[PDB]
Amino acid sequence: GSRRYDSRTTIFSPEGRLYQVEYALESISHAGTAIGIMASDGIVLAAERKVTSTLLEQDTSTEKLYKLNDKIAVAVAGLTADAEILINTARIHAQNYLKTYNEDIPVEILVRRLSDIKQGYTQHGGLRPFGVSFIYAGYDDRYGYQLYTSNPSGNYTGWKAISVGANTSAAQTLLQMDYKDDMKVDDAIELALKTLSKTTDSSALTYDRLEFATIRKGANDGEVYQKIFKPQEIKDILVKTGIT
Amino acid sequence: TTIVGVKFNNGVVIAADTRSTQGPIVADKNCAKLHRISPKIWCAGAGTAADTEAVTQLIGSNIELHSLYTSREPRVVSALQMLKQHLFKYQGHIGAYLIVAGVDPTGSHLFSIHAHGSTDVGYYLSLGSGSLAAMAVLESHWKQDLTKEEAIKLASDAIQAGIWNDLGSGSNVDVCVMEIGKDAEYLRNYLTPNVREEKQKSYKFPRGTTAVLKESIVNICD
Amino acid sequence: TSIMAVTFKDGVILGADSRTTTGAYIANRVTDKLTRVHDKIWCCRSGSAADTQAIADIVQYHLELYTSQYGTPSTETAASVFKELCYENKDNLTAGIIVAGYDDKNKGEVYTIPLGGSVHKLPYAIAGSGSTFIYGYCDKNFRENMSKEETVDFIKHSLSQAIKWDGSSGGVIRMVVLTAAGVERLIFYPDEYEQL
Amino acid sequence: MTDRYSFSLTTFSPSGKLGQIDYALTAVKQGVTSLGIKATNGVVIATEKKSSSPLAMSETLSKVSLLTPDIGAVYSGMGPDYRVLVDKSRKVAHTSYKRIYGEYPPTKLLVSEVAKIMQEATQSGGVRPFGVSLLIAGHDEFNGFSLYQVDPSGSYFPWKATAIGKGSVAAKTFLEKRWNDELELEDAIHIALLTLKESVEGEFNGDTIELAIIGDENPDLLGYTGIPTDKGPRFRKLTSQEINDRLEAL
Amino acid sequence: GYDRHITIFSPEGRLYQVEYAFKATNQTNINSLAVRGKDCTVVISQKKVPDKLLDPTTVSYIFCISRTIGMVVNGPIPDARNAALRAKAEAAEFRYKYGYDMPCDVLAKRMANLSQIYTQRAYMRPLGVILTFVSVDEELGPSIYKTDPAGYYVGYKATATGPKQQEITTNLENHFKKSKIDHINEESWEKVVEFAITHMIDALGTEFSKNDLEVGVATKDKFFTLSAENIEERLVAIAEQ
Amino acid sequence: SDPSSINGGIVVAMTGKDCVAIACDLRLGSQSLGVSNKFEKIFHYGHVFLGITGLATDVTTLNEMFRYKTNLYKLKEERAIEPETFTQLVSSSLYERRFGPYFVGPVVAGINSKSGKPFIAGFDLIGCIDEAKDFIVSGTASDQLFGMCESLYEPNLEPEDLFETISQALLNAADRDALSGWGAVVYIIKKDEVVKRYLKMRQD
Amino acid sequence: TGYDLSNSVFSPDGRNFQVEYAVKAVENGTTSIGIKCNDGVVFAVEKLITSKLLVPQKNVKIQVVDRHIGCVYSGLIPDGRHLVNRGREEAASFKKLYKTPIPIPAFADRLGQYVQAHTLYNSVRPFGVSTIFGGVDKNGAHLYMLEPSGSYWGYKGAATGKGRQSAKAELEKLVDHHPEGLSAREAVKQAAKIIYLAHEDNKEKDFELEISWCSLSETNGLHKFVKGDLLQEAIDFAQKEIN
Amino acid sequence: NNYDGDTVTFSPTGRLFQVEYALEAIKQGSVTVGLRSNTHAVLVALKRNADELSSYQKKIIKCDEHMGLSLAGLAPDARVLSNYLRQQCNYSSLVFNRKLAVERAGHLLCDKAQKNTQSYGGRPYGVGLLIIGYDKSGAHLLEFQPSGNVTELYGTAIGARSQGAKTYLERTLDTFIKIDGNPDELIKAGVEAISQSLRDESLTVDNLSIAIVGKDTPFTIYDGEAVAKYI
Ligand SMILES: COc1ccc(C[C@H](NC(=O)[C@H](C)NC(=O)CN2CCOCC2)C(=O)N[C@@H](CC2CCCCC2)C(=O)[C@H](C)CO)cc1
Ligand SMILES: [Mg+2]
Ligand SMILES: [Mg+2]
Ligand SMILES: [Mg+2]
Ligand SMILES: [Mg+2]
Ligand SMILES: [Mg+2]
Repeated sequence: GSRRYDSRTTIFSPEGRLYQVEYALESISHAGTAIGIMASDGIVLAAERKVTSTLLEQDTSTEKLYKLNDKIAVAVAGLTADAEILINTARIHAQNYLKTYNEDIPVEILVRRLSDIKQGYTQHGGLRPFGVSFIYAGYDDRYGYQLYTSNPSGNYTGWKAISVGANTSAAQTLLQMDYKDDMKVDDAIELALKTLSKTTDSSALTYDRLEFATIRKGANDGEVYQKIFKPQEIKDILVKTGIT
Repeated sequence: TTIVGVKFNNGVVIAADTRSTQGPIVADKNCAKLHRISPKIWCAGAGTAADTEAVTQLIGSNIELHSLYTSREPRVVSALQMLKQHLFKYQGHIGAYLIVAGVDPTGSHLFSIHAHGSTDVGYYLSLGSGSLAAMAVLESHWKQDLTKEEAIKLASDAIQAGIWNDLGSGSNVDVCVMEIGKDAEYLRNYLTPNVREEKQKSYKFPRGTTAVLKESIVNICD
Repeated sequence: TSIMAVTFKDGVILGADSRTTTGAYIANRVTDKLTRVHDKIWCCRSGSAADTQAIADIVQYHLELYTSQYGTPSTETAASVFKELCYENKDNLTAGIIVAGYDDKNKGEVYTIPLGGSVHKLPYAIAGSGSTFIYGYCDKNFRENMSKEETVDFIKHSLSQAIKWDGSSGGVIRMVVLTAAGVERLIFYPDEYEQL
Repeated sequence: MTDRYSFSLTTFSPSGKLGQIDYALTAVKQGVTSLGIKATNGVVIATEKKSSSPLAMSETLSKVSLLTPDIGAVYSGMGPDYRVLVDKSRKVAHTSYKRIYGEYPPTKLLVSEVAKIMQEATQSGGVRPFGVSLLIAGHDEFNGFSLYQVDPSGSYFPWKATAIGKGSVAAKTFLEKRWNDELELEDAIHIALLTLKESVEGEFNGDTIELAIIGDENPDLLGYTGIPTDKGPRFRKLTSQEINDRLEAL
Repeated sequence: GYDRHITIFSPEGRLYQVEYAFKATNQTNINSLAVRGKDCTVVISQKKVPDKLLDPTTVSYIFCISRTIGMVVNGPIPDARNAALRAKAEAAEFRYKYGYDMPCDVLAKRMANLSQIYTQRAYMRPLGVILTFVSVDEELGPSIYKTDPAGYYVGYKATATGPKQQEITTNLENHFKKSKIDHINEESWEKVVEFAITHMIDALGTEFSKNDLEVGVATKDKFFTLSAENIEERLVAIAEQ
Repeated sequence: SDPSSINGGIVVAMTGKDCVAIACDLRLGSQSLGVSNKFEKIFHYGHVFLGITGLATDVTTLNEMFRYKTNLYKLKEERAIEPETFTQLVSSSLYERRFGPYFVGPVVAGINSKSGKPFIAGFDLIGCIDEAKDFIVSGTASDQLFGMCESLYEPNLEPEDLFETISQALLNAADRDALSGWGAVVYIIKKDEVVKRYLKMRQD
Repeated sequence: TGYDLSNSVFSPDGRNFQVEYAVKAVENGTTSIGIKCNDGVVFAVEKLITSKLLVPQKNVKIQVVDRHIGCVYSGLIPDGRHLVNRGREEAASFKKLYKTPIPIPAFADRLGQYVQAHTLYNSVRPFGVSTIFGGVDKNGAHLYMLEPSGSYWGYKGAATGKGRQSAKAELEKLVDHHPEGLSAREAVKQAAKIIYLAHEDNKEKDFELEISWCSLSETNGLHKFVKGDLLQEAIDFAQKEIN
Repeated sequence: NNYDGDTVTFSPTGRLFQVEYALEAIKQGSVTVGLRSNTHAVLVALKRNADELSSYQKKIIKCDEHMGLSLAGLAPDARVLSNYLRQQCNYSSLVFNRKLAVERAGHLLCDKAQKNTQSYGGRPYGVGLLIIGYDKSGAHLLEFQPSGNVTELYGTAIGARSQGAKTYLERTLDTFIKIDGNPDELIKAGVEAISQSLRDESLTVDNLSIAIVGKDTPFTIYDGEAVAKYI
C-alpha cells in the first residue's frame, strides 16, 4: 500500500533526536537574523530581510515582524507561509482568552499554546513540522516586559536578549558582551542595530533591508504602545546611531 | 409588502413598495425590496424580511461564481432552480416569497417562488399582503404586447393599488427594468407619493433644558 | 385540481385544468400541470405544488441519467422512480401523481400513484379534488380503444364537469397527446368547454 | 479503497531544503514569462499566450483571470494547477469575506487566502505543492493599487514591478532600469509591452499577448445603472485590437 | 526514484506518472479527428475489430454523454468508460442543479479539473485517456474541447488524436491556411462527415470500408452516431467523386 | 417567557449636522424587580458605536463577540472597521443564528472616517438591516420612542441641539414604560471628539 | 524500476504491471467458455477432479445473478465469487429503482466499472479472474467477457483459462460454419465438445463437465443448469468427437 | 520475494505469497481428518501439547446443533472464523427458523476469508478448517483453506503428514461411504485414517479428539475417557 512512501516525520534517531526538528532548525539557520532585546522600560525587535531587490515594495511589506495583539508581537525566522498559519492561530487564541476572561492574555500563556501546537507535529499525525522559530516580545501586568523564543520542537525559553536565524552564534556573543540589566530602550535599539551590522552577510546595513519595532511604556501613563517602524523611521534611527 | 412583475415587448419590469413592518408599526419607511442577483437578473421579495435578503444574496453569490466558472452570462432559470431547491430544503421555514426576473442569452423571463419552493411562470405576477390589490389592477389593464413605457405604468399602478389599499404596504414605488440588449435600469424611488407634510411647529429645545449629572470625553483613539 | 390520463387506440392523452389556489384565492389561473419527465413520458401533478415539482424535477434527472446509460426508459420504469420517492418519503409529501407515456412496444400506459406511494396500472385514471365529482361520469362513458377525437372529447367533457362542481379547479383545459407521431399540446378555453 | 496517504509528501532534507517546493519552483522556471508593473493610477499584468497547436483557439484559454471586479491574476508554471487555484480563489473571496462583510476583500487579504491554500499543499497529507507562481494585481479603497507575487511555498511579496518564469532574470533587469514612482498607467503598459518582446520568440501581436489592467472604474462594464455608489469593475482585459494599437507606436 | 511511481515532482519539476499516462493514451492504436461545420460538429475515429469472435456492435470509443454532447476517447476502454460514466453523471447533475443543459466547454473544464486532482493527490492515478467533447452549443455554436491526463484543456477549430495525429493535424492546418476560415463551409452534416473521412484518408494514406470507421455527429439539440449503413452511403458518395 | 422583555431597556440613535447621537437607559431588571442601575447598553469598537437592547445575556455575549471580531479585523486589515462595514458584520452574524437567534435589537451609530458621513442603522433579531437618514429606535419602549422621534426630530441639528432632542425622546419614552429607565447615557459623536453625558431622570 | 510492485502505477510504456500479473493467475486457471446462440447463451467450464474424494456434481462453479444472468470465470475462485456478489447487489439495486430486471449491457458495465476501480489505487489488488457472463433481456441474448483490467466486450463466443487457445480456434470454426446462427440445444452440445477438446491442455487429472444456459424458447429466458438426460446426451456427443 | 510484503501484491507469475505463507501455517499444524457416510459425518483430530506438563490444545469447535469444525494452524484465527459461523447459523435460526445449509456455511467462509486477500493492512487467516454437518440434504464434509477455497468431499485431512490419511481415505472410499446407520464404525475408520499420519507416536487418551454429527445425532465432541473405546 502507501506505507512505501511514508518518510515517518515523527520518529527518533538512534541517538534520540527528532530528524525533522533537526532539519527544520538547519533550514531556519539560513534565514534573516532577527534579534530581540529586553530593557527595563521596553523591548526592541530588529530583523534583517532576505536579500532584497531594488523593485521590492518596501513600505507595504512585512516578512519578519507581526502583531499578535496590542501588547504582543513576534519576529519570524524561517518559512514565512508556515509562520502566517501559526500567527493567525495565535491571534485567534488571544481573542478567545480575552472573550473568556475579559483580560488580555498573559504573554507566556500565548507562547505556551503555540509551542504546544508545534510540539504536536513532532509526536503524532505524520506531517512535517513548521519550519519556523519565533521571538516573542510582549507586556502583561504580571511579569511586565518579556522575551521568549520557540522553535520547531515546540520548546520555549525566556530571554533578556536573543537572536534567531542566521549567525546566532556570533550575535549571541556580541549581545552577551554589551548587554546590561539596567539598560534603557534607546540603548537596546543601538545594541540591536550594531549587532546586526556586524553579523550581516551583506556589505553594509541599509534601511531597506530591515524591519524594526519597539514595545514601550511610551504614551500617556501606565499603558503600552507598539511601534512598527516605517522605512523612513528606520533610515533616521540608522543615522541617529551613526551606521550610515 | 406589495410586489409585482410585468413582461413587455423586449424585456421585463419588476416593482415594489418600500414599507417594512413589525406588528402594526412601520419599522422602515423606505426599505429596498428589489435585489440584484446578477447585473441583469433582479429579484423582488416579500415575506420574512431577512430571509428574502439572505436567500437573495446567497444565490446571487453562487450565481456570480457560476458565471465566472462557465464564462457565461447567468440565466434566470439557474437563479430560479437554485432558489427553489434551497427554499424547498427548508420546508417553508425560510419565509421568502420572490418574483424573479431578468434577461439572459436565452431571452427575457418572469417567475415567482413561494417559501415552500414551488414556482410559477407568467406575463404578470404579484406577491405579498398587497398582491390582491395589485392583481386587481393587473387583471384590469394588462394586455399582450406592452411597450416598455406601458409596462412601467402598469407595474407602478399595481404597486400604487397596494400602497393605498393595503396597510401592509406604503411609502414609495421602486422599479427595475430589464430590456434585451441593454443595461438593467434600477429606478430607486421612481414614485414618491407619500412625502410628509410640513410640521406645524419646531420642537427644538432651549439649550440646557435637559438636566445632566456628569460629563466626560470618550477616548476613541490609541 | 382536476387531472386525468386516458389510454386509446394510438397511445395516451393527459389532461388537466389550470387553477392553483391558496385557500379560496386563485394564485395562478393558467398553471401548466402537465409536466414532461421524458420525451414521451409525462405526468399530471396534484397535491402540494412544491412537493410535486421537487419530485418531478428529481425524476426528470433520474430518467435523463437512465437514458444516457441504458437508452429510453419504459413508462413502467418512470412510474417506479416516482413511486420510490413517494413511498419512501410518505410522511413528508402530499403528492398524487398520474404517470403516462408511449412506448412503441407497449403503446399507451397509465399508472396512478396516490398519497401513500402505492402504484396502480390502469386503462385510465382520474385524480385531484375535482375527480370525486366525475367518478360516475367517467365510469359510464369510458371505453377501451377509442379514437384520438373520441378520447379528446371524453377528457374535455369529464374535466368540464370536474371544473363545474369543484371550486379548486378551473381556467383552461390543457391536454398532451402521446403517440408514435410525436407530442401534441392542446388547449381549450372556458367559452368552449363551459357550455358542453 | 480510500486515501491512506495521510502523511506529508513534502519534508525537510538534512540540508534544510524542502525538496518538493524547490522542484515546484523549477517547474515555474520552465514556465512562460509573465510580469506585472505598478503605475500611480493603475497596474498592468501581462503574459504570452503561447499556443500548443495552431488548430487550438487560444482565446478559449485565458491566462489572465478576473478574481474580483478590482483584482486580477496571471501565472507562470503549470496551467492546470493555476486554473483550479483561480476557481478556489474566486470562491474564497465570497465564503471568507463578501458573505461576511458585504464587500469584496482588499488585495492583500485575498492574496493571503490564496497563499494559505498553497501553503497547505506543502504540509497536508498526500498532496504535492502547486507548480505555479502567481502575480496578483488589484485595487481597494484604503490601500489603493497593489501587486503581489505568490510562490509554491505560500510566501507572497508586494512589488513595484516584477516578472516570473523563463526569462525573468533579464526582464527584472529591464524593469529596474525603466521603473520610477511617476509612471502613469499608459507608460506602464508600454514598458510591459517592451519587456515582453524580449522573452517572446515567434509572433508578437494582440493575438499572442494577453494583457489586463487594474485601472479606473468602468461603468460601461457594470451591466446596470441606478446605484450611484456602484461604479463598475476596475479590472479590464485589453482586446486584441487595443494591444495592436499600442504596438505600432512602440 | 519514487518520484516516478506517484504524482510528486521530479528534480526537474516533472510528473512522470502524468507523462506515462499520455503514453497509455496510444495503447489502442486508433486515430480520431474532429471538425466543425456551419451547423454541426463531426467526429470520426478508426474502428478496429481484430478478433472474429467479438460482437462488432459493442466495440466503440464514442459516447453519448447527454442529448447534446458526444465524447470520443483515445485510450484503453476501461479508463474510457470510467470517464464516460463520470461525464454522464456530471452533465445530468448540472442540468438538475442549474436548470439548463451543461455546455460542452464547461463539461470539458469540469473533467479537466477532476484530472488535475489526480496529478496532485497521490492516492488517485491519472486516467490514461484523452477526451474529445463535441456539441453544437446554444451560445457558442459548433464546439470541440479536448481533455488530457495533465488536466489541460482548450477549444479547437478542429483537432486529431492518436499515434498518427501529427499527420492528420498538419493535413488539417494546411486546409485551414488555404480556406482562410474557422470551419468547413458546408450546409449539410453529411458533407462535413464526407470532408472528415476524406481528409483522414489523405493524411493516413489508407482506404476505409464501412466497418473501419466510427462516426458521431452533433447538431442543434442532438448528438448521434452513424450506423455501418449511413457510413457506407457516405463512403459511396466520396468514391463517386 | 418573552425573552425580549425579561430585562427591559432602550436604545435610540439620531443623525445631525456632521454628527450622530446614540443613547440608552441604564435599567436591568428581572421582570418587575429592578436589579441594576448601571447596566449600559452602548459599546464601541474604535469609532463605531453599537447599542444593544433585549435579553441582557445576549447583549453581553454580542458585545464580547463583536469586540473579538473587530480586533481580528483590525489586525488583518490594518485599519479600524467603518460603520457601513460593521453594519454588514452585525447582519451576517445575527443571520448565522437564524433558527436559534440572539434575542436583541442592535443599533449602529458612527461617522465614516473617509467620507465624513454620519451613519446609523438598526436590525431585527435575525439580521435585517434598517438604514435610516434620521433615527433608529429599539427596546421595550420602541413604540414610545417612535412617537417621540417622529415628532421631535428635524434634520441638521447642531451637536448641542441634537443632544437636547435625543435626550427628550429617550426620557419621555422611558417614563411611559415600566421596564425602561432608571438612568440614561447619551453619546454625542463628531468627527473627532465624543462626549458622554449621564442624564438626570426619574428613578421610579 | 520497481514499477511492478504497486497497483495503479504506470510503467514508462504506460502499463499497469499488477494487472498483467493478475492475468497470469487467470491463464493458470481451468478452462471456461460461453457460446452465444439464436435466442440465448450457453456457459460451460472444466472442473479438475483433484481426487476421488470430491463429491461429484456437488462443487458448483457457474453462478446465477438475478434470475436471467449466468456467470462463469477462470482464475482465483474467491475473487470470482466476490465479483458475483457485487453483481448481485448491483442487479438488486437496478431492479429496486427501475422495476425491470437489469439489461445485460447495463449489467456488464456495472461489473466493468467495479473491476476497473480496483486498478485505480495501490491499496487494493486487481481481480485475479476473467469472467464470462450474459443472458437474455428485452433486446435478445448477450454474451460478455471481462478481464482483470476491467476491459470487456460483447462476444459471439468466448473462452479463457489454460485451454483458451484450443477453445478459441474451436469457437472460430463454429462462427465461420454457422453465419445464420446456432440453436440453443446445438450450442449446449458444442460447449461440451469444446470443453473436452480444451481439456487436452490440462490432462494430468481428469475432469467433471458443467453446463448452463438461458434461452428465450428453451428456458423461458431464465438461467438454468443443464443436468440429467440433456447433460449426458451432450457428454456423449463430446465423447464421440474426441474418438 | 520482492512480492511477499503484503496480500495486496501479485508476483510476476500471478501468485499471492502472503496467502501461500498462511497456507504454510496449516502444514505445520497437528493432523486432523474428516470423512462421512450417508447418515453421519465424523471429525478426528490429533491434539498437540506444549510439553508433558501442558494441556493438549483443542482442535474441534461446535458451531450449532447440526454443525461444527476442526482446525489446523493458528487457533485464534479458528476462533474468529468459528465465531462467525456460530453467528451465521444463529441468524438463519432467529430470522428464518431454518438450520443453515452446510453449503452456505462454506460459501460464507470463502467470502469472509477472500476480503482479507484483496485489501491493504489486513492479513489472510492462517488456519484450515474441516466442517461437518447434517442438514436437509444429509451429511456433508467441507474443507476450508484461507485462500478462500472451500471444497465438499467424502473425506479428507489437513496438517502435517495429512498426505497418508488422505491416500488411505482415497483407497477406502467405497468402504466408509456406506457405513450407514453405524456411528462406531464410521469413527473407527476415521481413527484408522488418522493413524496413517502418525510418526514416533500413537493415539493416547488425552491426545485423541473425535466429533460426530448425523441424522439423529447432535454435533457432539468426545475427549478423555470417552475416546478410550477407540484406541
Ligand atoms: C413570520 O413573521 C413575519 C413575516 C413577515 C413580516 C413582515 C416583514 N417584517 C420583518 O421581517 C421584520 C423586519 N422583522 C420581524 O418582524 C422579526 N421577525 C421575528 C420572528 O421571525 C421573523 C422575523 C416585512 O416587513 N416584510 C415586507 C418586505 C420586507 C421589507 C424589508 C426588506 C425586505 C423585504 C413585506 O412583505 C410587507 C411589509 C409585509 O410582509 C413580519 C413577521
Ligand atoms: Mg412539506
Ligand atoms: Mg370551478
Ligand atoms: Mg496521483
Ligand atoms: Mg420607566
Ligand atoms: Mg417603579
